[PDB]
Amino acid sequence: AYGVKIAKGKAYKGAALKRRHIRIRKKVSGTAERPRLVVTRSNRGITAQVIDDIAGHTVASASTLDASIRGGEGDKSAKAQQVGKLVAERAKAAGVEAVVFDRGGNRYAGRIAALADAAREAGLKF
Amino acid sequence: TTPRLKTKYREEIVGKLRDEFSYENVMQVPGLVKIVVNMGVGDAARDSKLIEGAIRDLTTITGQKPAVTKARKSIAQFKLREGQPIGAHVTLRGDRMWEFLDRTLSLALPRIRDFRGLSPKQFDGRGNYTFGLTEQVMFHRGMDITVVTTATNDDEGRALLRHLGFPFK
Amino acid sequence: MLIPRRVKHRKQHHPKRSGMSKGGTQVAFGEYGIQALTPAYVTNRQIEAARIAMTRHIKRGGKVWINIYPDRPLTKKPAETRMGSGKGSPEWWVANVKPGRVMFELSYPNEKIAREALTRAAHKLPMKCRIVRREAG
Amino acid sequence: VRPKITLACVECKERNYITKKNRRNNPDRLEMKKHCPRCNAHTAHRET
Amino acid sequence: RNGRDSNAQRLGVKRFGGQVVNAGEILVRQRGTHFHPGAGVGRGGDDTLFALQAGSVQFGTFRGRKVVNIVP
RNA sequence: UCGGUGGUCAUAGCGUUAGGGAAACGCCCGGUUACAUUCCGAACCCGGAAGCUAAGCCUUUCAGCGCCGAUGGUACUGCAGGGGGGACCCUGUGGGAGAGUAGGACGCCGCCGA
RNA sequence: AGCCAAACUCCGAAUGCCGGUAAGUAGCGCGGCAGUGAGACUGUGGGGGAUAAGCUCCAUGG
RNA sequence: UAACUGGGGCGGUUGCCUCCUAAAGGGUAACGGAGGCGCCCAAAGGUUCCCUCAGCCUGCAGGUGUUGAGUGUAAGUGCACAAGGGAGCUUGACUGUGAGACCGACGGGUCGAGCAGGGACGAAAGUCGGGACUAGUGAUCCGGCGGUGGCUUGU
Repeated sequence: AYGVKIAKGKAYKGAALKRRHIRIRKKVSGTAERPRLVVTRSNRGITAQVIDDIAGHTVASASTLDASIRGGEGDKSAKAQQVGKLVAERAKAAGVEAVVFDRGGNRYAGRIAALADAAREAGLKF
Repeated sequence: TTPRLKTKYREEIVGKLRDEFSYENVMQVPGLVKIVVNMGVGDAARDSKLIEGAIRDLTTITGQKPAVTKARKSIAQFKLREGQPIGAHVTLRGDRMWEFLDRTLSLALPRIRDFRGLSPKQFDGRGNYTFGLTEQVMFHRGMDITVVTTATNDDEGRALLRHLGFPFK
Repeated sequence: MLIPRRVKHRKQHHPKRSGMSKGGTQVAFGEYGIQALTPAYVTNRQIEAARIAMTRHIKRGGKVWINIYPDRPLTKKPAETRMGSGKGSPEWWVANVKPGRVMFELSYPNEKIAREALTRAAHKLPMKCRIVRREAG
Repeated sequence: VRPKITLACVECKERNYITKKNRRNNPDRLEMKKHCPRCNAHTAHRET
Repeated sequence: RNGRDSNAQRLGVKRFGGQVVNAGEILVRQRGTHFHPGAGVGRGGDDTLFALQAGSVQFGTFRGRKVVNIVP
C-alpha cells in the first residue's frame, strides 16, 4: 500500500518492519496463477498463508497454531519445517503449483530460508 | 562476571527507586540504556594525523573501536568541507557500559582538578545527562560524556544518577 | 512615495481591468473610506498627492490608511524611438483598482472635516469616487 | 579531455566497442568484460 | 536577450478512457510520472506509458496515485 | 471476541479521556555457534518463556486542531443580441463555480487463523 | 484582521478535444492537372505600443 | 563580399533544452518576458539489501519534524513506496531482432512487448539494451583506420 510513517523509540521495530514490508510489496503482487506466499515471523511461531491479492481471498494457510505443530520437540528453525510442509500440501490440494515468495519485511535467513526450503521441496516452484 | 554497578543496580537500586517514586510496574523503573563518549577534533581539518592518536586513546579508555565521523556539512568559517573526518565516538552498551561507568565514577572523576562536584543542571530535559571532560589524563583533548537513560524527565534520571553515586553539586 | 523594495519580474503585462473587486469593498480600519466607482490605474504619485491632501487638511489627530499599494510596473520606451527592439524599462508603479475597491481610509472625530478631507483627496484621483461610512455590522 | 577508446580482448583481435573515459581520472589503460560476438563468450576487453 | 524557445514536444494523453488499444500502443507521453503505470501498462525509458496487452484504456486511483489501466 | 493480510486513502488523521492480556502479539531476559555493527547482540540473526500489561497494539470519551460539506445565490461562460466617446458595461437562452453558511465526521468494506 | 500576482495555486467551470453509441443529412484510398504561399476589415480572447493608430503580431468566427 | 529587420545602415540574432505569453487536448507569432547547452560520471551505470531529510528546541545525545532538504548540471513534470542517503557484488555503458504505436511536409526524432545468444545481481519473483525525464550536437560527398573474404576485363 502507501507506506507507513516512521516511529520513535518503541514501535520502531514495528514501523521499520512494516515499512520494509511495503518495500517488498511494490514488486510482489498476488496474482491468480501464482498467489502471494506471505510469511509472518513472530517471537513464538511462524505463520505462512497463500493470499490472492487480485481477488483479496486467501487460498491456503498454515501456522504453529495447528495441531501438527502446536506442542512438540525442536527449536524454531526446525519448527518451521512442519509449517513449510503443510502449507505446501494445502497449496497443492487447492490447485497451486507456482507461487511468489515474499519475505514479509524481515530478512531471508534462518527460519525464512528454512521455511522456504521446506515448502520448496514439497513441489512448489519459487 | 556481572559488573559491580550492574549488580548493585539489579538488587538495591531498582527497589529503592520504585519505593521513592511509588511505581506500579517494575519495568517502568528507569535504567541505563547506553553510554556514548564523544570527541571532536575540529583541528583535524588542518592535520589528519591528529585523529589517529585520538583512535588510540579512545580505544584504550573504553575497549571498543571508535567510529570516525565525517563532516556532514561544509562550513566556510571553520573552512570545513563535507566528507572529511572531524571526530570519533563510541557507543557502549551492556556490561562494557557498566564496567566503564564504574571506572570513571570511582577512579577518574575525583581526579578533576579542584573538583567540588559536577553540576546537577546539565540534564537535557528528558532524563539524559551530559558532562564534558577538559583533559584526557584523567584516566589511569576534551571528550564529552553523554549518559542516556530510560528516564522520562530530569528528576527521575537525576534520582537514578544520585543513587548510582555521581557527585552532584 | 511608495515603491516595492523588491519585485520578482521588472517587466509585466498590463493588469486587466474587467470585473469588480475581489475584496476590500468595505471599510476595514478607519471610520470613513474612498470607494472607487470606475476602473483605473492609480500611480504612486497619485496616491501620494491624495495622502498629503487628507493629512494636510486635518492638520493633526486622525489616522489615514492606504489600502492599496502601487506594485505593478508599467513600462515606457525612450522618446522618439521606432517600434520594436524589446520592451521598455519600468517607469510608473500602479495599483490596479477596480470598481468597489475602498482605496483610502480615515478616522476623525469631526465628521464634516473628515468628509472635506476625503473630498479633497478624491479630486487628486483619476476615477469617480464615493465616500463610505463604516457599517455597524 | 575525454577521448574515444576502442576496447579489444586478447583472442578475437576485432575492435568491438568504443566508449568515453576521462584520461586524467583513469590514466591506467581501462579494462572490462563484454560479449565478443566472434568468440561468443564473456571475455575481457583490454583498452587498446 | 530574450527570444529563445524550444520547439514543442507534443506531450499529453494519447489514448483516453474507453478507447480500445492494441498491445504496445502509446497511451501517454509525459515528463516524470504524472500518471503511474497500472495493470497491463508499462513505463518506458522517458516516462512513456504504453499498453502491454490489448484492451480498453481506463484511468483510476490505485494505492493513492493516479494510474492508467488496460481492461482486456 | 482477538491475531495476519488486503481495498478505499484523514468523514479514517492528530490530540485528549477511561481501560484490556483466555489463546494470540509484544515487551522481555541470553549470545554457544551461523550472521552483523562506518563502534555497540540498540538494529539484523540465533535459542528459550523468568516477570508484564508500563509502552507498542486493541478498545473507549470528547467536534478541541485538522478533514469532508450541501441547497440557494453570485462570479464566469457557449450561442444570440443591446449600450458606451473610450477603458468597458448589460441582457435572452443553455451550462455554472470558488469562498461562505446549515451541517457531517473520533472511519468503512473483504479474506483467512485462534 | 483587510489585500495583489503571465512565469503563485488549497480549488476550478463554460467551451473545446479524444473515443463509443442512437437519430438525422458529404468522407476515404489510388492516380492526371493545377493555382495559392503580399491578405483586408469587423466580433471575441491576448502580446508589443502609451489603459494610442484605418498600427503590428497571434488564436477563434463572419 | 548572407539573411532577419515596423525603410535601409549601425547594434543584435541565426542550432538544441525548460518555463510564461498559449485563450484547462495538441499546435500557435513578434528585434515578446526569464534562463541554460556544445558537457560530466569507470560510477554520479546494473542489481540485492538497508536508512530517512531540512528546519526547530534542549543539554555528540535526546524530543519534534511527511516533505518545506536532496535530486552532477537551467527550468518544469516527478520523486518520502523514494528516482534522496549507505554498503555487498559486478559491467546490460551487451550481440541478433522489433509485435505494435506517438510526433513531423519530408529527411527524420521517440517509446517499445516478446524471443534467441551469452552474462550481472537476487534464494526467488524478477530487473539490467547507460544515467529520474526532457538539451550536451551536424545530412550527404570525400577520405583514414581495424575486421571479413564478396567481386570487375584471358587465366
